[PDB]
Amino acid sequence: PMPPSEFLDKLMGKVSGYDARIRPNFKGPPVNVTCNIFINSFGSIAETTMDYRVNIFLRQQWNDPRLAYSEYPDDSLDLDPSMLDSIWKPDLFFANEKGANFHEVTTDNKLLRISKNGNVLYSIRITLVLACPMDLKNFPMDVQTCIMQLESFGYTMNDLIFEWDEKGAVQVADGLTLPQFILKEEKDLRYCTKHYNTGKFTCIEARFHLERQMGYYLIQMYIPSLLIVILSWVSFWINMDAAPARVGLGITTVLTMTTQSSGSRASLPKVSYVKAIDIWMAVCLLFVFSALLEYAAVNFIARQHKELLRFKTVEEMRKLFISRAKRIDTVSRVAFPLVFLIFNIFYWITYKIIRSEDIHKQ
Amino acid sequence: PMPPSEFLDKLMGKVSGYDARIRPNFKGPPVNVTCNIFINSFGSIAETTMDYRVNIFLRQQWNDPRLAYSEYPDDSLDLDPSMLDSIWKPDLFFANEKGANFHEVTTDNKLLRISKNGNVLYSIRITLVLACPMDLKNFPMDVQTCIMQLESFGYTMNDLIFEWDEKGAVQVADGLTLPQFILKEEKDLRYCTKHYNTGKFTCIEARFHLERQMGYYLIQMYIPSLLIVILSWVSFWINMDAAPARVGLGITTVLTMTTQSSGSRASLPKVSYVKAIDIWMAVCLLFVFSALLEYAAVNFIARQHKELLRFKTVEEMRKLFISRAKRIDTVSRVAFPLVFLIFNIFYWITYKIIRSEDIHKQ
Amino acid sequence: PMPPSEFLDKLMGKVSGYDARIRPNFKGPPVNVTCNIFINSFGSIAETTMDYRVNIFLRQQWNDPRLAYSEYPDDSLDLDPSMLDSIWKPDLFFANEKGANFHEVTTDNKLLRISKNGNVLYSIRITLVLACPMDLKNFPMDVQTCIMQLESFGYTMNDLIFEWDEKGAVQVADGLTLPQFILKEEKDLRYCTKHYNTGKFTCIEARFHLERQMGYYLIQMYIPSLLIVILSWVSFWINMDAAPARVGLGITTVLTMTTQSSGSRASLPKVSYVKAIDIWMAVCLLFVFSALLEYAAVNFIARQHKELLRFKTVEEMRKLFISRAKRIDTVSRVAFPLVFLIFNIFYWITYKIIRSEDIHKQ
Amino acid sequence: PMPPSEFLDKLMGKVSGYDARIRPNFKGPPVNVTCNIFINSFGSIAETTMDYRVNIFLRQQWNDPRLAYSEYPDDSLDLDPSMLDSIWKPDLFFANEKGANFHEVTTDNKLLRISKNGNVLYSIRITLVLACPMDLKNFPMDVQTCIMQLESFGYTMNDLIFEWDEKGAVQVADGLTLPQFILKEEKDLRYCTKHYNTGKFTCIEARFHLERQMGYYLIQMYIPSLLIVILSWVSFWINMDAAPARVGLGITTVLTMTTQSSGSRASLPKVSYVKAIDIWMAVCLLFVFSALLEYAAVNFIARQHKELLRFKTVEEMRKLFISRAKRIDTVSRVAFPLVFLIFNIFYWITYKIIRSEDIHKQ
Amino acid sequence: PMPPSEFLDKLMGKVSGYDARIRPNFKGPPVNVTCNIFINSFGSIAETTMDYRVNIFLRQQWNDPRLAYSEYPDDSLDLDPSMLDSIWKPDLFFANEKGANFHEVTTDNKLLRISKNGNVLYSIRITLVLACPMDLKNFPMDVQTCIMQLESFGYTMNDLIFEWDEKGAVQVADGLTLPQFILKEEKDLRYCTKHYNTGKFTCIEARFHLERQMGYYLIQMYIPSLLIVILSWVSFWINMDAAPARVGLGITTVLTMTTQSSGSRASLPKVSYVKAIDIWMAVCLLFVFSALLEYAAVNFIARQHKELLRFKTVEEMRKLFISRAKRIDTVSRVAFPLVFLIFNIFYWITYKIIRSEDIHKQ
Ligand SMILES: *[C@@H]1O[C@H](CO)[C@@H](O[C@@H]2O[C@H](CO)[C@@H](O)[C@H](O)[C@H]2NC(C)=O)[C@H](O)[C@H]1NC(C)=O
Ligand SMILES: *[C@@H]1O[C@H](CO)[C@@H](O[C@@H]2O[C@H](CO)[C@@H](O)[C@H](O)[C@H]2NC(C)=O)[C@H](O)[C@H]1NC(C)=O
Ligand SMILES: *[C@@H]1O[C@H](CO)[C@@H](O[C@@H]2O[C@H](CO)[C@@H](O)[C@H](O)[C@H]2NC(C)=O)[C@H](O)[C@H]1NC(C)=O
Ligand SMILES: *[C@@H]1O[C@H](CO)[C@@H](O[C@@H]2O[C@H](CO)[C@@H](O)[C@H](O)[C@H]2NC(C)=O)[C@H](O)[C@H]1NC(C)=O
Ligand SMILES: *[C@@H]1O[C@H](CO)[C@@H](O[C@@H]2O[C@H](CO)[C@@H](O)[C@H](O)[C@H]2NC(C)=O)[C@H](O)[C@H]1NC(C)=O
Repeated sequence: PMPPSEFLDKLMGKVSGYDARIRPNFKGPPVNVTCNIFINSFGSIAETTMDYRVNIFLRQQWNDPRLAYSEYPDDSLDLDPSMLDSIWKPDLFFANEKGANFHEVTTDNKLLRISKNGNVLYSIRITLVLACPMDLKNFPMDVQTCIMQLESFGYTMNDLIFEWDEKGAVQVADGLTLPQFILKEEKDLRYCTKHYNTGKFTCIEARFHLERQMGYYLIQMYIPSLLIVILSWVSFWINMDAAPARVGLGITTVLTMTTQSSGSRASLPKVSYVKAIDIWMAVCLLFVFSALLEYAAVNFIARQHKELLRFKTVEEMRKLFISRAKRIDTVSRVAFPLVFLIFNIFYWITYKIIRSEDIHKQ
Repeated sequence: PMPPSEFLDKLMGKVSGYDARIRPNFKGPPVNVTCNIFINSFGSIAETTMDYRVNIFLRQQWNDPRLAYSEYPDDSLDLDPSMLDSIWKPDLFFANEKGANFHEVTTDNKLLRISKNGNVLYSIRITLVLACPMDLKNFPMDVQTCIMQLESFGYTMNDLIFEWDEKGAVQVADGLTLPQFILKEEKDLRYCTKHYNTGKFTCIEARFHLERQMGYYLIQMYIPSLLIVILSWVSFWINMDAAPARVGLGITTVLTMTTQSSGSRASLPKVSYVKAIDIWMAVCLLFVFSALLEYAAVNFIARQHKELLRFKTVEEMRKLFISRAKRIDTVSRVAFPLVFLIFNIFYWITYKIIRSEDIHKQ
Repeated sequence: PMPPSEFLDKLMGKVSGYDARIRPNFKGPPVNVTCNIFINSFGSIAETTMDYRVNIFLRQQWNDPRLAYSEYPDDSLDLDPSMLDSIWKPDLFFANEKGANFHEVTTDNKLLRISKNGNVLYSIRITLVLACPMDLKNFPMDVQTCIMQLESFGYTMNDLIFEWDEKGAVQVADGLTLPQFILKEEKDLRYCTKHYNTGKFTCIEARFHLERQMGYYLIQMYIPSLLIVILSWVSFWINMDAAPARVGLGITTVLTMTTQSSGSRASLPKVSYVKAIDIWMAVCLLFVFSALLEYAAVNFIARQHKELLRFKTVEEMRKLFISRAKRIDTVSRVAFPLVFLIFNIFYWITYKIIRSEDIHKQ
Repeated sequence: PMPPSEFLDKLMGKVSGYDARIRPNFKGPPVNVTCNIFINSFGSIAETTMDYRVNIFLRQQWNDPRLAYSEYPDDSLDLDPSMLDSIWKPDLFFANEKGANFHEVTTDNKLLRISKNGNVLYSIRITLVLACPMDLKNFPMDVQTCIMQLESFGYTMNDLIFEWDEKGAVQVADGLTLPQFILKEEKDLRYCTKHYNTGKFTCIEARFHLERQMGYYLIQMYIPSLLIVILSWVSFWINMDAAPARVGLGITTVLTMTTQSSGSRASLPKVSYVKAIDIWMAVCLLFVFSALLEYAAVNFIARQHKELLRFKTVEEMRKLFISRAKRIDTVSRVAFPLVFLIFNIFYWITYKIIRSEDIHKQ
Repeated sequence: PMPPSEFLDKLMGKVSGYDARIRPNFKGPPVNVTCNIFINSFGSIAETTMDYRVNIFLRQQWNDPRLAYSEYPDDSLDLDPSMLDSIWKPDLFFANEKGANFHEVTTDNKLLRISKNGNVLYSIRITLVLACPMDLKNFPMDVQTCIMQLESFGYTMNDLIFEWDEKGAVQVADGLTLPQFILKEEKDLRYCTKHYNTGKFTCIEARFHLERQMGYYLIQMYIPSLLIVILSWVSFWINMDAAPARVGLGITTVLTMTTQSSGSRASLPKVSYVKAIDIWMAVCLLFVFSALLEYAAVNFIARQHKELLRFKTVEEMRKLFISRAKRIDTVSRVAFPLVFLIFNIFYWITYKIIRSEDIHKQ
């Protein structure tokens, strides 16, 4: 029969047994809370500053022994988002966050709900930037583990405990469509206990798995580099007396490999250690290097063959140097695809096992 | 006969039946509102963080049963934009927004208008960044659907309903001139009902259609790549004994295709899956690959023809290998334009149908 | 004989006939104001988000019927920039602005001056980002019109009118030195009347003209492309039997044109429609395309000439095919500079007239 | 014997002859101030938005006729940085600044010190972005003058005067290490008098000199371009009958000059007028253009020599065309280094004098 | 038996001997503090604006002679992070910081703890951007020293002293994974005394060592440039009469060196002085320059050999010019690897000693 605004200001009023900066059931057992996270948006995964940015709906539920009506018909009251300083809220902060802020749309995006027995539901909508460290030892086949973890600030484990929800603790809205990665539905929820000098502190931690697509990285920087290795292998099927043809093919294949590598370096992320891409670019450059050194090793012999033709022993080394040159051009014609196939097997095997392993440790 | 500032402070005064944080006609039917959106500016459509940014004029109109004069000549009162906290405003927020803010020009860009019967008009001017997910499976021919949707924050469907306006709900100022897309005058306005555990929540949603121009993407990265495929086809019209001419044309056409592809990768947007552009760059590289492998398959036969001329059966395989080489150079001279025309037909058909389909589902 | 701070607080005091949120000479004729704009800095003209950023000194002058002394020696009073909320200020906002803010140097950059009769001078210093739409159909020869316009927010034309100053309304400080454009001293000042459902609203609008220099765009991407067209024309002066010389010149000229075009695409602004630069790059690529197709049309005839020399009628088509080839090499030697000169005349004429036209409409 | 906080609030108390918004010795001579600037950090010199950013320690010293103790042992009092609004401070602002802000570390970075006679020392620590216009007509050899100037806001020259300090007015902390320029120890301090309609306003102006290093710009884009001009000059020492050798050297030298120029354009700053770098790139491209046109002028004569050998007068023009060709190849072999050395002398002289001149005007 | 909030407001109450803006044990010995720094995150090391960004946990511990209970069971009290203005805090600021801010997660990230005797523990969590100057004279082998230092603001050394902690003053959380550098566990902690005109000011300074990995910089821009120098050395093993083969190898090796250098310039950081990378790119370009000038010096002699064969003295200079050419091709075949090996030894020695030296000075 009375408006609730004229009642909610008398529970936490001046003449009432309520202090705003005090724990519920003080000098007693610790008051635990139940958390829930609803991600609206996800992305801007940047490797230079090593972070990402989210929009979450953090919802907390805790019990409080006072603030009970037991004589009113309305079972749920709502507190005004201006005077949030009147109620007690548990000190929560994100451990690995860079920057965070509230939302400033036409209403203050806050919500407080007090039930009959004294249960409090507190749901906000915030956006924030979480730091995550990334390792790119195997870049176009990597998986990434991006975690979050939320602490207390000055309250011990015997004073305030955090708890994940039992059913649907972390929910993700449908249709996110990351530009680089693919998020997985693992969502494993763990615990940490911050052991300090003062005492143990509570922690809970969510953990997302991201897998990188290699579709674009296959069509571009892999198929052209493979095709130009096969194009460098064309010089094993051309006769030796056509000297500027095989030289012009060899050096231009090296030029094609360099402009293929250096033309793509602006698109790749920038780190100071080796990746999986530049090992492939190094071996692909070393093959077009070796297909020209094989030609220089052949042409030196055929040139000093012609120098001895200018000078049966005079012409026995003629047919000896011809059979020597053709046996080099045959054993290179057979050997050069085979060691590259052996390297490509050992490459794709040593990368599939390592990426598979990086998923099992979580 | 009295100034309105000395009257408007007595409607929502202390000794008056008004509470600021209470619903109109409380414990009754839900108070619906009528919304209107006027876009001033539109752009900064970024794909990396998957959002865009607007400047809107959000105008709301709702009825309120109290706050009526019925005895004053002025039919329209104006409230001061400083003390907006005195009146009740419906809690509205954008569901898929990243960040939002008001405008801070010489006056506070707010407006409140109270009519005779109690109708309230509330018009603000805000700027904000809406998240939209983009799919670029067919990049230079794509259409994009960019939506917005606006919710309540804590009020149920039986407590607060949203409604689009009947005539001219969403208006767009003239002369916007996006740098990438072209906006269409569809402006289809739909509804959503957020079904949660607590209850149904109201929603209305605007929906814009953007179509990407392919004028620049046709002149650049399509016409040069086609012309250099025709330039690679010149090597089917040159005689076989000119070996370094056709080799120097073939490898330099491959070099031209690689520097055409890798030179343009900084201008394209960055994703990890395949697009429509690099399928064309893959087939265009595979054609200049195959026009050199056809030459290596011809020159191997003409070289072992000359090797048997160094060694009628001795010269029957001479004319056999010549007719074999010329029949390969003829069937490649006829086949290579035809399968490329068949591929270009199947390409433009499989992209026109998919883009047309992406418009019908809206 | 008294300090003015102890007098200025009694004009707009509590017991005085002053209301802060009321119009001067209420229920009467509209109070007009006189505006003045002094630009300190100008630049950051960005095409991606389609805006620019200024630093202005907005100065307003209006009359007010009260607030007159008529008994004090000091003719000019100064109000403190903290308590600006005591006086009435006209609601002004920029219609096409993205974001705006004040200045927060050691003093609040505000100024209020009240004369004897009641004239008020109000001069602030603000910085703000105005949206402007740009059209780049003719990119390196374009002119741009960048306007600003300032409105009222909720006051009708019969309630508040805006007026430009008579002498020196818009002033520009000397030595601005834009990095891209050149500002002109046109400064044409117009009016708008915002016709809405509620009524007519006042507007005044400044309008700046910017002209883009083409000095860098002439030395780079025009002179090299022209010179390599003349370099492709060298292949009309070399004999036909030197086959790998003219082929190696032709394909490398095509390679030079592609690396000239794609090497410059990162420096150009990014739009989705055609510009004036890539039409020149398309015709310059089509010329080095046609100088190689002319060589393939010549070499096909001289090759089947040699094929008939392998096979007077046997040698009548010998001299017929030689006179046919030399007549093609002569008519291409004369035709290829002439149609390019005709195209370059029609190009520079169709661009000079369009740019000249874009200046006259203002 | 009393705490100073209980005394400093009674000098500027309510019942005391102090007004906060009033000039010292009102209706009298103007109160001058003494300024000092200590730069902590310097950099982010950006040419696109034409500004730079500093961190200064602005310190002011002025006299005030009241606020004297003459009966206390402590000669220096300190005011709390929260209630800075109690004291009078002179209105100072930077004329050519884009944006400015205070510092928000654990304490408010403010300082107030009141001596015995009434001298006030006011020292803050602020960071701010000053606009400077840059002219890049001679880019890799330019000097830049970057000034700052600080005004009053509404106080006339007969009301408030600014003054530089006598010894050490502008100090610079050691070890700044700009990434592009080198700062010089000139630090010339001048005056301005802002003549307006209202009256003269005071100004003082600091002025820094920055000199750009050309060490990187010499090793890269100068030495390779010079070396490839000498590489194009190799074609004057090769015999004429080796046609595809000299053609393949000539066009590839042109290709090397284009990929040297266009490969470096992303590193250069972006303006619309000419610089010193692209004049060198234009003349270096015109030399490799002229070394190929000299070859086409030679090969046309030697080809029509061979055409007349196909047709003593028949063979008198044989030796005439041979002596004509060798005299062209000799006079080009001697002329081409000499006019390039004359151009390189006139180039380095016309740039050294202009850069030297740009230092003397300051 | 009483709640601590009703006691903590009476220690620093109005009727109590506490002033907030006064030093503990005033007119006495200086109150020293003990500091501690815990870095959570580290990175965004940018060279253009010459700074980096951290997230620290600054913890201070000082004694205060008042504020003692000596009659309560709870030994540790906690102050509310809203009313931090009631207590005295020492004025601390970072000397070389660009910008700083607090954290605005659901609770104010502050902590105050008052022990029995009067010891105060004050622990905050802040993020801030420290300026550091970098020198890149030896870029891919450099070490960097990045310091921080924290001052007082207006308090003398005889009024406030800073002190590092004895055990674990600066701690670093595990698993940081910088994208460019590698942090070392040196953490040397020094002192500074700011000698000014007013007096000595206290300072303590932390100092981090960062070492740059050269793994990526070895695979890319070093191995390809070395391999193409060995590819340019192939032209010393090809006979002289194959003129367009060795010319086409030489100029294309120069083209490969230029597109290798200019293709990588976008990935390197931008400075105006020389580095270690472009000295290697200059010598690697000068080697492929000299391997073509050696060929022009050989081919000039063999061409004028053929010119004298067109004209025993007539043929004595034939064998003289042949033995002269082969002795040049032999002494270049032996000399060109040796002086490059001597240069590569003097290069790696002069860079290892300088980098080693830059570690010892700290
Ligand atoms: C949750 O909070 C409760 C107190 O509200 C913690 O204390 C438990 O209280 C129950 C009920 O009296 C006892 O049965 C348990 O023995 C108490 N716990 C301990 C450790 O003594 C409780 O620990 C908190 N955590 C959980 C997971 O329930
Ligand atoms: C709009 O608000 C009204 C109440 O102001 C809602 O209730 C309707 O009230 C009318 C008038 O009494 C009745 O005729 C309807 O039956 C009521 N609606 C229902 C669902 O019972 C109304 O629902 C709201 N919405 C619309 C679209 O009118
Ligand atoms: C400027 O404001 C005046 C009122 O202060 C407007 O009204 C004019 O008042 C004058 C003086 O009485 C009359 O002569 C005019 O007829 C009034 N105008 C109209 C339209 O009736 C005036 O309109 C405003 N504008 C201008 C340009 O003066
Ligand atoms: C500095 O301020 C003084 C007043 O405090 C200005 O006035 C001068 O006062 C002295 C002392 O009475 C006279 O000798 C001068 O003649 C006054 N100046 C003038 C222009 O009349 C003074 O002008 C200010 N400036 C300087 C540089 O001293
Ligand atoms: C730390 O603060 C103390 C005062 O609290 C400083 O003064 C010292 O006080 C002790 C105890 O009375 C004396 O033994 C010393 O002689 C005092 N120091 C001096 C310089 O006179 C003390 O200097 C501060 N610093 C350190 C390092 O202790």
